[PDB]
Amino acid sequence: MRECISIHVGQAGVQIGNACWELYCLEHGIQPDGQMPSDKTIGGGDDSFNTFFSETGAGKHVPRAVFVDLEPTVIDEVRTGTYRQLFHPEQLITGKEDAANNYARGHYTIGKEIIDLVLDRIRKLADQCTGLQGFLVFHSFGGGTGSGFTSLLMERLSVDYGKKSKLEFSIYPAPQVSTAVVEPYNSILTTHTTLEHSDCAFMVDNEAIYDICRRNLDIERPTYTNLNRLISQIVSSITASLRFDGALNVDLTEFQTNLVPYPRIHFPLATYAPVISAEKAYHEQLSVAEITNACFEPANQMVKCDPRHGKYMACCLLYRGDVVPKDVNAAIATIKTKRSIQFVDWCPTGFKVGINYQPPTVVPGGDLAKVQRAVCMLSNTTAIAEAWARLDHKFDLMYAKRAFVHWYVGEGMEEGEFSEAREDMAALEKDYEEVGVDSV
Amino acid sequence: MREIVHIQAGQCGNQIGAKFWEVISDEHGIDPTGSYHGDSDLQLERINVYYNEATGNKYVPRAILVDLEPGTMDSVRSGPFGQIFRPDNFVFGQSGAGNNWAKGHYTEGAELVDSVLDVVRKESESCDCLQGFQLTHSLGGGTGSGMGTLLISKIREEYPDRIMNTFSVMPSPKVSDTVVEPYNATLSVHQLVENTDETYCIDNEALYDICFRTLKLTTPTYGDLNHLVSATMSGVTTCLRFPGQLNADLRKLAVNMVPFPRLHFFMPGFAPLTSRGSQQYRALTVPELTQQMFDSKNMMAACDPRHGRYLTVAAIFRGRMSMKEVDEQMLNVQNKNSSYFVEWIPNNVKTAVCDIPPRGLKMSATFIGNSTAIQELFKRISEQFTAMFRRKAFLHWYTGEGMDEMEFTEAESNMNDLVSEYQQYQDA
Ligand SMILES: Nc1nc2c(ncn2[C@@H]2O[C@H](COP(=O)(O)OP(=O)(O)OP(=O)(O)O)[C@@H](O)[C@H]2O)c(=O)[nH]1
Ligand SMILES: Nc1nc2c(ncn2[C@@H]2O[C@H](COP(=O)(O)OP(=O)(O)O)[C@@H](O)[C@H]2O)c(=O)[nH]1
Ligand SMILES: [Ca+2]
Ligand SMILES: [Mg+2]
Ligand SMILES: [Mg+2]
Repeated sequence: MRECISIHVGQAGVQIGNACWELYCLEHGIQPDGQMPSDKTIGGGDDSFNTFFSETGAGKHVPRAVFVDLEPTVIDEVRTGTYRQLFHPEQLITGKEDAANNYARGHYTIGKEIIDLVLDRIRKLADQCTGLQGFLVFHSFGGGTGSGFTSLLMERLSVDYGKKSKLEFSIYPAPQVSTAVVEPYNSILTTHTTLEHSDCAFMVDNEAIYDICRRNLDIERPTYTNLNRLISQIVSSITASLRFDGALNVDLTEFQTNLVPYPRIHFPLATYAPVISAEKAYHEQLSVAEITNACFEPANQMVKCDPRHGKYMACCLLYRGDVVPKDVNAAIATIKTKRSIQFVDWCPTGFKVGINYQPPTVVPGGDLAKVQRAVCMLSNTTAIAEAWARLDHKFDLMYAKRAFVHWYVGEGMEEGEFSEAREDMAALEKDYEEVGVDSV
Repeated sequence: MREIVHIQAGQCGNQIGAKFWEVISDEHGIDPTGSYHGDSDLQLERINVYYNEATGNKYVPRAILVDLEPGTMDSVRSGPFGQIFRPDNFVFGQSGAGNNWAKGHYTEGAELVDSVLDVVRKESESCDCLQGFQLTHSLGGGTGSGMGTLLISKIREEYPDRIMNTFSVMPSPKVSDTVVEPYNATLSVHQLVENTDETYCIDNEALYDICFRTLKLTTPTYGDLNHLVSATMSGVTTCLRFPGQLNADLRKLAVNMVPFPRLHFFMPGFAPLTSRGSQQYRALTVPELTQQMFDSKNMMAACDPRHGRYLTVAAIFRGRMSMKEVDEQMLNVQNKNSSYFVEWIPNNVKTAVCDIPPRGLKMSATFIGNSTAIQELFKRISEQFTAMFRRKAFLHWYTGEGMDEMEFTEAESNMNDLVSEYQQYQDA
């Protein structure tokens, strides 16, 4: 059973949703009409891919997914595009007026108009599940809907589903592709509001992804399409354990046990390899040792920060494709006598390893080479707190002058929600410092 | 007394449990159908200990299979000896225990435990004279560990005059699934100390080392580890299964092995150490069996026997050999090393011989020792527990299921008491 429901919120959530679901379809041999020839059990089944797809009597495999945006134009592209037969119209929800880059509008003014309808559509997906495991929420930090609506939705899901797990894929803002001056405000308000409602959150720094695209894929000026294809590869690696099975497969929930030592310390660093162009992959096979090594190169991280300057509390390696434990252990033993890997004194140092045998797929017309083996490392490092320190600094510069604050107050918010959200962030930065101090 | 009821719980429990039934079934001449196709009468004389007869004449394992997930039990059912188990003895939930002792013991396990006890009762009622129970489980996960020890508590309430024994797999960082294994192990030991009569400590550290250092397998799998477990298990239950004088039932084993009620954690040993598939052609001499079975490198618990003293030892020799040579070699070991056997328990080493060797060997020896060196195993778990527990790390997985920190403090203190109680007798 073990179903997962995906919720894609706002432009970034939705566009990343497109990329992930296209890729999932290719990974499982599901066609744009939902038909999957290799699936012999029509209208149902308890296979691995059923965690992510339900099945209709007519053989259609349907994403367990809701797409929500406060404006209609990004979702209209899903409605008229390649994969439009994949989704029932009721899974794609749009309003008319967006949150205009304002958290208050996404959370209150505009978002309160559509929240009951969204929870009803989510309820309809949940009711089709025999053993619902939980939710994956995709959104930007910076957008009005991605921040304000997501935080409203997470709060309401805590009410309606209790402690049912909620995981986030959160797009952390970068100056190269950002669209609002107020993204630091929106980021702090959403982070403070959702912190108690979320079990695990994978931050994806748009600048780390932009850099990887420029540097590893030789893309002069990466677009959202470039970034999203790469993000989907990383999301796919994380969810692969839920969607496939095999002997050495290790469930995401079991990695989570190792990854979250205290409820607030729930932001793993993802690093992915190999990211390589077709031109450079040709005649050059990357071995297990090469890809595992690339995991400890900071230029390969999804968040810009330096783990060499903090401490590890956990380390997980999720391999996919042509990989055996013998080679993994050899590669790990090499790295241990050669890299800057220091653990806190209160946690053991062994790496946790899972292997899915199904190799990575790429989307037609994309930039990544088809490789035989790939790895996603998920680590829990105190270095992730640097990403908070940067956003908090940006927040403080503007907030000391109350720059743009009238836009939020005009929508019904008080200054006390700002200082309160900021204090929680200071306490979070402090928490990360304290977990890295040696024991008495 | 005859009948033993076997319970296997969780992924590890059910994987070693399936192998056990596979190995002992082949020794008793029972095939996947449940049909006897063997030559000797020694094979059937005490078959009722482990098997029910249902007219056929077919033999059905007195075995209850328990998990909170269906996965590993579907694996068992479509496995080699899968058809032999009574389908009604399969008891499973859907939600799993997430390597969490609190879920196995208090929340998810509580939901499933009554159904298990219905199956236990149904099996217990067909018994002329139930001896008691054996459980196979690990201590590092959530189901075998948390729910397994819940079951033991409830079985003891309903059958307080029966023997309870366990094959308990201890976790190691060398072969590890999660960081919380020391938490789960410490909470389980606390239970085992109070509610079992006899516990075979199967140390995943030791099994790993034997596979790596001795069997020259550079990367051991669970399969390799379980081959050692199923050989040890076949060995320790030989005196229960075949016509024989001493340690012939579960209570007599307890009476000879356990001088003080809390000190009932045994180190098993096996010789010769063999890997899967790859056969050895030269049989061992009785002097070689006897030397190897006592060697630290043949111990299934990573404790140095020279760091403690033996309270009691049971030794089982299997195959056609000279019983006079066995007595002599057994006597030679003790006389040579007498300072390692406590002098205040006279004649604390008992030896049994059985004619039937295990599959693929002409000669074998199994060692069961109650040594005060076992304390090293508990010290190791204690160290791992404290490293985390002093920063309360990972505790939210447990408080979220209703547990308080006090329960951890108590379980730790009781395990430290057990350690120092072993040290008391190592110096007396
Ligand atoms: N990686 C990635 N980031 C995106 C994408 N679209 C927008 N973003 C980032 O998300 C932030 C802007 O928020 P959006 O998601 O566009 O805004 P929204 O949630 O639609 O909110 P409103 O439009 O204000 O109602 C900026 O940091 C963008 O760079 C995308 O397709 N991929
Ligand atoms: N020796 C051995 N240990 C195992 C096996 N499977 C799991 N383990 C160990 O058992 C512990 C995890 O418990 P497991 O039985 O998988 O979890 P459960 O199903 O919740 O009881 C860890 O210490 C693993 O190293 C096995 O087949 N053999
Ligand atoms: Ca199907
Ligand atoms: Mg928008
Ligand atoms: Mg397991």
